[PDB]
Order: sequence, then structure tokens, then C-alpha cells
Amino acid sequence: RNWVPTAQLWGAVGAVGLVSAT
Amino acid sequence: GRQFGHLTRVRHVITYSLSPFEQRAFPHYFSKGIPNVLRRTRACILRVAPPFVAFYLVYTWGTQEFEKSKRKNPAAYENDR
Amino acid sequence: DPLTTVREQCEQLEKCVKARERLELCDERVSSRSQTEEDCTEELLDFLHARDHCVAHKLFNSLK
Amino acid sequence: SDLELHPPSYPWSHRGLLSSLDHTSIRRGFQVYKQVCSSCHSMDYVAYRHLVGVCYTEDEAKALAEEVEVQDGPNEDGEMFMRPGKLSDYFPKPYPNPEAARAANNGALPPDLSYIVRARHGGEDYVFSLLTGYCEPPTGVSLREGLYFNPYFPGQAIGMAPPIYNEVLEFDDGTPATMSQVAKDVCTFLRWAAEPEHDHRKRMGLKMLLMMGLLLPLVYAMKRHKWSVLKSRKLAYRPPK
Amino acid sequence: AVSASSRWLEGIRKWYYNAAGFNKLGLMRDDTIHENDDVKEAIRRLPENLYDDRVFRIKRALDLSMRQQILPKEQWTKYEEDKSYLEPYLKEVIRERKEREEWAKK
Amino acid sequence: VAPTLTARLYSLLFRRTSTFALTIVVGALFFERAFDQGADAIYEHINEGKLWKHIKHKYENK
Amino acid sequence: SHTDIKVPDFSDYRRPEVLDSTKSSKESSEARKGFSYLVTATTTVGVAY
Amino acid sequence: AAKNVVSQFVSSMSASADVLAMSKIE
Amino acid sequence: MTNIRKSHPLMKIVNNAFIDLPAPSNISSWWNFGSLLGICLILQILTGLFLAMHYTSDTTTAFSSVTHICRDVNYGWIIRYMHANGASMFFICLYMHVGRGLYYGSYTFLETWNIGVILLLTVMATAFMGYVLPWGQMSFWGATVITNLLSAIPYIGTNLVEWIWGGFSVDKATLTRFFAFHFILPFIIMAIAMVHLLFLHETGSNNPTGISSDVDKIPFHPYYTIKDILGALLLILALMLLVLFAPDLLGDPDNYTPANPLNTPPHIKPEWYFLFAYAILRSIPNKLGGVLALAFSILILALIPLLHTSKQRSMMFRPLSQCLFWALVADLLTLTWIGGQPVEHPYITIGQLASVLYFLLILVLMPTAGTIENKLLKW
Amino acid sequence: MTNIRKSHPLMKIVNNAFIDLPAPSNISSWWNFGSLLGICLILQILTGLFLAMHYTSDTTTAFSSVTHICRDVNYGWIIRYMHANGASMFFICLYMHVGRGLYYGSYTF
Amino acid sequence: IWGGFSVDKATLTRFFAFHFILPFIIMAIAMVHLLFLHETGSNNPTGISSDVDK
Ligand code: HEC
Ligand code: HEM
Ligand code: HEM
Ligand code: HEM
Ligand code: HEM
Repeated sequence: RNWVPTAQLWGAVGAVGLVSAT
Repeated sequence: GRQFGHLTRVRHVITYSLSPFEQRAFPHYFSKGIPNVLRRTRACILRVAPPFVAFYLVYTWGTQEFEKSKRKNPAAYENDR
Repeated sequence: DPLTTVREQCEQLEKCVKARERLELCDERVSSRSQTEEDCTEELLDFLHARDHCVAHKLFNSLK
Repeated sequence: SDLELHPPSYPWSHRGLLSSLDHTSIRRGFQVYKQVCSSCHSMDYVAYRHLVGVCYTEDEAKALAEEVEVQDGPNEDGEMFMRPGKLSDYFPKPYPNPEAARAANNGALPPDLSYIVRARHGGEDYVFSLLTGYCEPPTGVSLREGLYFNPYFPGQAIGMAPPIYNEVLEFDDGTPATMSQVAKDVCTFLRWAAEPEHDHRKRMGLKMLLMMGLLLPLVYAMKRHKWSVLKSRKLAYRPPK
Repeated sequence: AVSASSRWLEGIRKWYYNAAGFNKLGLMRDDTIHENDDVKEAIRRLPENLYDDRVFRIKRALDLSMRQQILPKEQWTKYEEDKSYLEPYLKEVIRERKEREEWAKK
Repeated sequence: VAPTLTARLYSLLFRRTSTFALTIVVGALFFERAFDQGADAIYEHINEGKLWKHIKHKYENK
Repeated sequence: SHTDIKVPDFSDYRRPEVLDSTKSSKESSEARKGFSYLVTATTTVGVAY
Repeated sequence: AAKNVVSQFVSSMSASADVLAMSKIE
Repeated sequence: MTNIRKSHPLMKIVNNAFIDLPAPSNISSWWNFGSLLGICLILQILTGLFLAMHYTSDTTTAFSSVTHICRDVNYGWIIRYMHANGASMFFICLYMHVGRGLYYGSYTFLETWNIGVILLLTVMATAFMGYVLPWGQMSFWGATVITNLLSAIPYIGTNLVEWIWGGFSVDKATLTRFFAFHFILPFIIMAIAMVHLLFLHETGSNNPTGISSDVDKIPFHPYYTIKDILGALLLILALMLLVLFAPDLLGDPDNYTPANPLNTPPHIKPEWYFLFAYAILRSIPNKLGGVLALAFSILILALIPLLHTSKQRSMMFRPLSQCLFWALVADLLTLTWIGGQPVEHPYITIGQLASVLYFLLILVLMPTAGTIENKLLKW
Repeated sequence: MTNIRKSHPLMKIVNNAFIDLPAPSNISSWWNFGSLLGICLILQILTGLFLAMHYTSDTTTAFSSVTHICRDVNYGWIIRYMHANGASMFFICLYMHVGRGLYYGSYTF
Repeated sequence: IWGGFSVDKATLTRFFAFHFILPFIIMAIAMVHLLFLHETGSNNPTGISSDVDK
């Protein structure tokens, strides 16, 4: 349900984290 | 083995509290601080301060003497004689 | 050049004049009674201090 | 048990929390060490890495480090056939080994200037006031020739030849080489060899201080936010009594 | 032979009693006690009134401590009102345990 | 009426923790750069010409 | 007996936005949570640095 | 068993023939 | 229960000593030193492991090694200075911790106070060995003078000092041993700290007032986790303020001189955290008398629980003890001053009186003051 | 309870996982590898700490250092050869451990 | 991981430090391992619960 949209913003966070942080 | 339901027995006490988002976190801090800080420092000062004051005198004198007795190379006994 | 001037100035102040009297007597006392164990070094040690405090502050604006 | 005179808080570009080193000083000083001091005192942990630290280019210092390996070169290190080129070589040891070093200075052992600033008590001030401090022996005093009298040495006597004297060397630009002017530059280069991190660390200090001024207040609010309920709380006691 | 000396200790005692700030907190001397095994049993023996009271006063106290504020001058504990309400209870408990210890000698 | 700046911010970014953290990640990035830039500049200002950055000229390309 | 209860005057501890004995807090408090959560997001963003 | 085992582990610290070689030889 | 993450894993339940635990409400800022104490152990540890990632433990190199860590290695300079400065913090923090249980009767928790005491003296050994690793003049001579202080024991001493050193002096032998023990003591210490916390979780934390707070208990998570984080904030502030603006300031020793065994700083002395003990040791003419007295300075701590005379475990409501308490801290400060002092008349005579005043304050004055106060209250 | 040493200290209760614990009757010899597993962990450690009491971690010396532990140092030879061999055991033991888990389905846990 | 292009000193001191500190960390793990196992006890050759024989 809300998990896609929430999994997609959790997705994005990891990505931007790595990208930036690394 | 449970710490919250087993502490102690309390009867007849009512408690009123308010939510963080309804209140302010910094309640007339300058005003309270000055008076409260003032009031407890002044009840501390007498109990606390002394000994430190003491030390300071000891320090001061203590160092004077050293420098004297040692810098006063002639201190112990004079030159002319 | 620089250092040498500023030193002098410093010893021209009323507290340097005043405490150089102990150096003057020192030097003569010691030179005349040369055998004595008296150190003129110890007397100099006060002058130098007061000269140098001064020096520092002024001497710095003169260098590169 | 002799009084020891102590160093002024001599006016230094860097005395201050944010103040940093002045490389031109470094630069100058360097040459002072190299011409005035290389002769008896070593700097082992200093490589020919001034580049960015001293504003000498990599070509500039390469060259500067090449001639030092051509004359003092790795033939004093044990690289039989070594000459100009290398940059990982450290500043050239005045003598093969310490024992010699005392013989050249008659019993005394020229301290490695690498860390003098941070080693000996009293920092650059002492170093500056030593070099610049040389006065007349005190009435009634005796002095073996090596035992020059210095106003700032613990035992009131040092085995130090004219450390620095006017017009000892010449700098590229034209900085007036005064005994003191040179010592101001020499000390500074020493400050740096003692603590190469001097500038970076001060720079981070600034960053740490701004940040910390944003977190300390921020986190305090967070603390009141939560605990407010408790400190805003009021009580009532109503027995049946 | 205590007429002048022991009618003057009350003066140091009074001095001392307000000195120790617990006065100001709304607490009383009996609530300041180190809760140990004997005190613990005396506590348990307290009446609902006596007992619930100790709970509120310590409640109000630990609340002030937490906030670093003192109670108003008007609402303080006055030395003349020394409720030694624990004392009675506390005594016996000790009395009983002293006996027990003594009975165990031989 | 409009939402106070914060209420606007709130409803766009802080209801959902997913967006909140996203924010923070983003923020941490953007922040680092401006801090540095601004913080660095401040520091360099206080030592004008004292640092190699200032002094490179002298012996550079003739 | 349990009706002569009053909740104590909180007026000193509360705040501007929701001090209005007679008006809604719903259209006030939207922001109030923002501002508190704002503080959090900033701290967590600086600390991250 | 324990006694030797323990003893070996403590003499392992006592004083290495390396060092002790030079001891008393001047 | 179902899906209550916490109690599901048994392991995760064990961690709810942080989140759910009964925490007193009222609670001075002093308590934040326990937590901070543990931040310091973790800091030291990570730092140590990175330093010991580029250090060597030999006469020849050690010095160099440290010197190399601070010059060619990337961010090893701060790591090392963070390390050095840390340990100062670690101690500053430890002595707040002990003061708070000397004042508030936390030491009532006998069990917990004896683990503390073990903790304090373990951390003392680690700091003693770690300062010598670098192998600088100060280090070299300090470990000779202290270790040799052990040779005051009459029958064994002498043999024993030579076992510890692994030779007749302090050469390689000894320096590798310190490296090994320094590295493994903080890991043993961590288990003791957790054993300490274990016991202390059975009775909860005391308060200013000195009275049970079971009537007013707060969730640790909501409140204390922020307080702790905030206390870290300040703690790190001091660490970095020290390590970034005045690296050396608090590290009295300027001896960045490679150790020369014939050479001596006439002014030989432990760092600030040890001065007290030092001063107390010099006050005694006799060597052995000093060593015993040295031990007792520190070991004296376990006796306080027996020494407690009053009925109020809280000093808070007791004037006279508050007054002597403070003096003893200022006496302590006085003794630390003597530590960096030439061992001459002026300081001698002072130190001696200080040393007696310390033992008086602990052994005789306070105890009496406790009684008096009890009798004034009519207790 | 009173003066039941075990549960008196809370700490000492935690040690009653050794003494009082429910242990199945039937039980091949295989399970002793758990315990031995720990045995080995403790032996390596005591051994390690003594070797690392005379070892140096540099190119130049390391070989020498070990060589010196096995020659001049008293009972350093066994300590080192005990440490080397141990680790063999440690592994020999490990692979019994996992075998057992594989075979009787201890891995259900 | 190597601390450079080869395996010179840099690597050699790293292994010394991690070798030293792993075993300590591992002991924590072991105990954690034991912790979990203590919650269901030791399986047997038969493969059945022994609760009826303990
Ligand atoms: C050759 C001789 C030189 C030269 C060119 C310099 N020094 Fe310097 N120095 C020399 C000796 C033989 C000694 C030993 C002194 C003694 O044992 O009495 C020293 C000593 C110093 C010191 C004294 C520090 C101390 O031991 O307390 C310092 C600070 C020092 N040397 C520094 C220094 C600097 C910066 C120089 C270049 C300008 C320098 N020396 C030149 C011998 C010599
Ligand atoms: C809380 C316990 C610890 C304390 C009090 C402590 C303290 C110290 C001190 C005071 C020094 C001297 C540094 C100097 O002045 O130059 C030092 C050095 C050192 N310590 Fe620690 N330390 C602790 C834990 C550790 C740990 C856990 C490790 C490794 C895992 C470690 C590794 C080292 C190393 C390798 C050095 C030498 C390099 C240097 O001089 O920094 N220490 N330590
Ligand atoms: C490695 C050093 C130490 C660490 C890591 C540590 C850790 C802690 C922590 C986290 C707490 C709980 C919070 C607090 O009360 O501050 C605490 C409490 C306590 N510690 Fe320490 N401790 C250390 C050293 C000591 C020492 C040296 C002593 C005394 C000799 C000691 C005795 C106590 C006592 C008595 C308490 C309970 C006080 C109370 O809350 O009423 N600890 N410890
Ligand atoms: C089970 C955990 C450990 C295992 C598997 C293990 C295994 C090994 C092995 C296989 C070697 C090579 C020895 C050789 O063949 O020469 C070694 C060396 C070494 N280990 Fe351990 N070890 C462990 C724990 C430790 C611990 C805890 C320490 C320190 C407290 C340590 C310190 C050393 C030292 C200093 C050496 C080097 C000298 C030598 O070769 O003996 N080890 N270890
Ligand atoms: C550091 C190495 C280890 C230590 C110190 C250790 C220790 C222990 C001990 C003391 C026991 C209880 C007795 C027994 O059944 O033998 C045990 C049981 C067990 N261990 Fe380990 N172990 C280690 C490695 C492993 C490995 C690598 C695994 C599997 C991947 C493992 C899986 C198990 C299992 C499944 C059991 C429970 C079996 C049962 O009784 O039904 N162990 N361990």
C-alpha cells in the first residue's frame, strides 16, 4: 500500500545519502 | 523484576501536565535565571567559595616566599660581613 | 638596526631608570670588591626583564 | 638554583586563535636555518616538503632539494652513488652521528631543531629571546670561552657561537636582515617545523566554533522541548481525609 | 545542671535547622531520613494519613529539586513544628531488632 | 490567510518522515557547501596574504 | 466532589498561537509543529556534517 | 601441570637471555 | 506479547535499560559524567585503535612513529592530539564522578562503589602506560621513577621491579609490554564498566535531596537521552576546544625530546591526574612510608562507606559537611599545585600540611561533623 | 531467599547458566566442541598477549622479533608454538561444531 | 586496506592492530551467541525435545 511511496522515499534517501556522503 | 508497576504506592495525588507543542521551552529565562541563579549562588557562595579563597592566599604567599628565598640569594645571610 | 634602537627607548622609562640604580651599584660594588661571591648577574636579571617587556610590544611594529 | 629569565609573549602574527602562520616569514626563516643553522643543528622529521607549506613550488623546492643532495647528498646517508633529484630525502645531518657532533662543538650536542619550539619549555618566545638575548657577563663572573653568557639559559651559560648577527645572510626579496628581523623569521620557520598542522587546526577551530554555536543552542531547545511537560507540570493532593 | 547551656543549644539547633535547606523545600526532618532496613519497616508501619503525607511532601520536594526552585517564604517548615512522627515507629523497630540481636548471644 | 513559513514547510516536508529525512539528506549536502564556502572565506580573510593561496604568485610561471 | 476540580492556569507556559481561551488550535498548531520539527531537522542536518 | 605452565608464562616476562646476556658483563 | 520488538529478541530487551528504565526526576547536571565517562572510553578506544594502526613499539622508532603519525599520515595529527587530550577529559570526568558520589551518598551502593574504585584504578594504569608509549624524556623517566618506587617493598620489591621491567632498566622489553597492556586493559575495563552498570541497575540512581524518588520516576528515553546528548555536545566542545585551539596547553609536559637515559628533566612529574598522589608521596621522608601513603590516597576510597556517620545520605542538607567537602576538593587542588613544584622548603612544608589535611578531612573531620549535625537535628 | 550466594549477587546468578541449567541427558561427545571452542579462544588470547608482549610490527624486525621470541626469551618458544598450533585446534574444533549443527539440525535455532 | 600500493609497513601494522582487537570483539559475540542459545537449550542426537529428560 503506502509502502511503495514510502519505500520509494526511503529508496531516494539511501541513494542521495550514498551519492553525497560517499 | 518490573521497574514501573512495582516502585511504590501512591494514593490521592493528582498531576497536571501540558504538551510540548502547546508550551514554550524557554520560560522567561533571563528573568528566572538572574533571580534564581542569584538566589542559589548566594546560598552556595558562603558554603563553597571560602576554601578556594584560602587556596588562593596559600598559592600567592607560597609562591612569593619561593621566589624570595631563592631570588633573595642573600636572604638567608647577608653579603657585608 | 631595528632591535638596537627600541631597546634603548625601553630603558628610558621612569621604571627602567629607577631599577637601573641597582645595576649601577651592583656593577661597582662587585668590580671594586672583585673577590666577593656577589653576582652582578642576579642584579641584571631585573633590569633585563623590564627592558624586554617593553621592547617586545614596540619592536614588533618595526619588523617585516 | 639560578633564576631563569622568561620569554615575552612576543607579538606574533599567530598569537591569536584564528591567526595563522605568515609563509613569507616561513620562507625567509627557512633560508636562515639552511645557511645559518644547517651547519650544526639537524631537522630529521623535516623533508624537503615546503612546497605548499612554504610556498616554494615543487619545481622550486625540487631544485632547492637537489643541490642539497648534490653537496651533502646521500653519500652522507649511505647512497654511495647518489646525486641531485630526489624529494623524499630529509634535511642533511650536519654530522655522521651525534658523537661526532659533540666533538665539533666540544662536548655539546646541537639539538635537533625539528621540535625545539614545542620541545623546550616556553616556545618561540624563548627561542627568540635566546638568540636575541646576549648581554655582558655580570660583574665578578668567570667564563670559559665556550661558556658564552646568555641571559635566558637555565644554567645561565650556553655553548653558542654568534647564533645570528646583522647581515648574516641575504633574502631574495630584500628583507632587511637585522639580527632580530632574521630571528623573527627564523623562529617562525621553527614554529612550523614543530607543528606543521598549525594552520589547518586553527582553520578547523573556526569551523568547530561556528557549528558548535549552532548545535549548542539547537540541542538545548530540543532538551527543553521534551522536558517542558515536566517543568511546566503542576501538582494537586486531595486525600479523602 | 543544664539551664543556660541547654536552653541555648536550641539557638544553634534553630540556626542549624534553617541552615540545612530542606526546611525550604517543604520537607520535614523525618522525611530526610536515609531509607535503610529499620527506617523501611518503620515507614511501613505508618498510618494512611501519616504515610500518604510523606509521599506527597517528598513528591513536592523532588519536584522542586528538579526545577531548582524554593518554596515561598510563607509555606516553609517551621522548627517549632517538629513532627518526629517517624521516631515513635522507628524506635520500636530498632528496639525489636536490638532484642533479637541480644537474644542470639547465648 | 496563508500558512506561516513553518506550517508550509511542515505540511510539505515534515509530516512524512520519508520526506523529512529526504530533506535532511538534501540539507546536509547544501549546508556543507555553503558553510565551508562561507567559513573558509571568513578564515582566509583574517589572514590576508599570510597563506600560500595568497602568495603563490612570487615564484609561479616566471 | 471530583467536580470541584479545575485545571490550573497554564497561560504563562503556553504560547502566542494557542493562548486564545475561545478560539481554535487546529488552524494555529499546524505551524507550531513545523517550527519544533524544523529545529530537529536542522540540528540533524548540521550534525550530519 | 598448572605450576609449570604458570611458571613458564611468568618467566616469559622475567628476563630474556637477550637482555640478561649483557647484564653483569662489563 | 507479539511484535513488541524490545522483548521479542531477548538481546533487545537487555537494551531497554536505556529506554524504559526508572530515572529519578530531580537530578543535578553532575550525573551526566557517568555517560560522558563511557563516551570517553569509546572515544579513547577508537582513537587508540587508529593510532595503534600506525605506531610501532620499539626504542628506535616509537618516537619517530608518533612523529610520523602527526606529520605524514592523513588526519593522524588530530587523531593523536584528540587521543592525548581525550585522556585528560577522561580523568576530569572521572573526578567529577567520584565527587558526586562523595557528596550525595551514591557510595551507599557498596557493591557499585567497589566496582567504581576498580574502574578508577584500572583507568589509572592504562593512562600510566599509554603516556610512556611515545618514549619521550618525560615518559621514559616517569616510568623509571614510579616503577622503582615499587622497589620499596623489602623482601620482594627489588626482584619484582625487575620482572615488571623485563630487565635492569626500561629498554625495549619494557616499552613493548606497556604497549600490550595499554591495548588490552581498556577492553577488560569495558567489561567492568558493564558489570558496574549491572549492579547499579538494581537500585537506580540517587538524588540531590538524598531521598528515594520511586514516588517520582521518569522514562529515561524521553528526557535523559536528550540530556546525555547535550552533555556530549558540551563534552566534545571541551575536547575540541582543547585539541584544536590549545593542543599542548593541558599537556604540561613539553618533552617532545627522544629519551636519553643519562639525561634528566630535574623536574620529573606525572601529568595533572596523578599530581595529588605524587605530592602525597613526597611528603614522607621514608620511601616505603610514601608508597603505602600513595596507595592509601587512592585506595582510601573504599573506606568511605564505613566512615559514613550521618543519617542523611545526602550532603545537600548538611552544612558542615558541605564545608569540609569543598575544602578537601580545594585541598586536592592545593596538592595538584605542589606536584609541579620544585621540591624545596616552601612547597615541602605546604604539601606536608596538605597531605595531613586530606587524610584528616577524610578520616577524622567529616566523620565527626556527621555526628555533630545529627545531634543538632536531635536525630 | 537469604544467603543463597547464587541469587544474592545478581552477577553470580548470571553465572548459574553453567551450574543449574537444564542440559539434555543423551548427548554425543560432539557437543564438547562448544566449550572447547571457548577454551581455544581463551588460550589464544593469553598466548597472544604474551607474544605481543615481545613482538614488534615492522618490516625490519617482525621476522626477527618472532625469531627472538623463540630463542632468547624464556619459554617464549612454547608460547609461540602453542599459539601457532592452537589456532589449528581452534579451527579443527570449529569445523566439528558446524558439522554437528549440520547433522542434527541444531541450526534450527 | 593495504595503506598503499603494496604490502609494506603500513599493511603490517594494520594487521597487528586488528588481529589484536578482533578476538576481544569476538568474545562479546560468543557471549551473545551463548545468550540466544540459553533460551532454547541444546538439541540431541534423537532430534526430539528432552524436556522430559533434563
Ligand atoms: C653551531 C655551533 C650552532 C649554530 C649555527 C646554532 N646553534 Fe643552537 N646550539 C649550538 C650548541 C653547541 C648548543 C648547545 C648549548 C649548550 O649545551 O649549552 C646549542 C643550543 C641551542 C639552543 C638551546 C636550547 C637548550 O638546550 O635549552 C637552542 C634554542 C638552539 N641551539 C637553537 C638554535 C637556532 C634556532 C639556531 C639558528 C639560528 C642555532 N641554534 C644556531 C650550536 C649552534
Ligand atoms: C581509557 C583508556 C585509555 C586511556 C586513559 C589512554 C591514554 C593514553 C595516553 C595518555 C597516551 C599518551 C599519548 C601522548 O601523550 O602522546 C596514549 C597513547 C596511545 N594509546 Fe591510549 N588510552 C586508552 C585506551 C587505548 C586503547 C583502547 C588503545 C588501542 C586500542 C590505545 C592505544 C594507544 C596507542 C597506540 C598510543 C600511542 C600513540 C600516541 O602516543 O598517541 N589506547 N593513550
Ligand atoms: C570507566 C569509568 C566509569 C564509567 C564508564 C562509569 C559509568 C557509569 C554510568 C553510565 C553510571 C550511571 C549514570 C550516573 O550516575 O552518572 C554510573 C553511576 C555510578 N558510578 Fe560510575 N562509571 C565509572 C567510574 C566510576 C568510579 C571511578 C566510581 C567510584 C569509585 C563509580 C561509581 C558510580 C556510582 C556509585 C554510581 C551511582 C550513583 C547514583 O546514580 O546514585 N563509577 N557510572
Ligand atoms: C582465535 C583468535 C586468534 C587466532 C585464530 C590467532 C591466530 C594466530 C596465528 C595463526 C598466528 C600466526 C603465528 C605463526 O604461525 O607464526 C598468530 C600470531 C600472533 N597472534 Fe594470534 N590469534 C588469535 C588471537 C590473538 C590475540 C587475542 C592476540 C593478542 C592478545 C594475538 C596476538 C598474536 C601475535 C602478537 C602474533 C605474532 C607472533 C607470532 O607469530 O606468534 N592473537 N595468531
Ligand atoms: C567463536 C566460536 C564459537 C564459540 C566460542 C561457540 C560456543 C558455543 C557453546 C559454548 C555452545 C554450547 C554447547 C554445544 O552445543 O556445543 C554452542 C552451541 C551452538 N553453537 Fe557455537 N560457538 C562458536 C561457533 C559456532 C559457529 C561457527 C556456529 C555455526 C555457524 C555455531 C553454532 C552453534 C549452535 C547451532 C549451537 C547449539 C546446538 C545445540 O545444542 O542444539 N557455533 N556454541
